[PDB]
Amino acid sequence: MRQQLEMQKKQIMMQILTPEARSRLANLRLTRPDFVEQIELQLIQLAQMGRVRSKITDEQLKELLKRVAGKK
Repeated sequence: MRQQLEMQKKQIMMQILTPEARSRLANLRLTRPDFVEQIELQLIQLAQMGRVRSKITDEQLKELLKRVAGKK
């Protein structure tokens, strides 16, 4: 029960997903709403996918932060 049952998560880790990436998004949710909203769209679609699409890593997410985050 569980663990072996499919488990759609580690599969992403093998493509470009880091424990920090997931925790990052949840972490940023309290910082900027912009990052999560846009990233979520691409993030939710990428991770939920099961072929060759994995959620963006904290590294790429960060760069995405500058992307999503307006100017200052």
